[PDB]
Amino acid sequence: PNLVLFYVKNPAKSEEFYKNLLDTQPIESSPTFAMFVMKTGLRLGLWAQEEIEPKAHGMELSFQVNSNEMVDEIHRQWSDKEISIIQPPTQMDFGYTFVGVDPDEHRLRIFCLK
Repeated sequence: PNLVLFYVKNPAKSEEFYKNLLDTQPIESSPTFAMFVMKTGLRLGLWAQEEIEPKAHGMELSFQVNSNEMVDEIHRQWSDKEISIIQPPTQMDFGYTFVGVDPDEHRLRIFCLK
């Protein structure tokens, strides 16, 4: 479920960098997003900076969950825990999502894919 998200200026060029670095093909690529999955299991996404909401000022630690209801449930838990939230549950083009931040402004995203 875990996914490291890097904001990138150009997903096409970033994807080539990582394909070369990792000597691995991305499992998915597009003009706006590419995803690499490590044999070890770590998942790395490269996401066009211009596509990010909330607007990007350079990465996120993200958690993929099973349904929109699970997204809402975690949102409730995080509110109860007093975790700063910078984007409430929202229908984006790729699915349903919200984002919090830690005490050092690292973004933490929960999402369920369409």
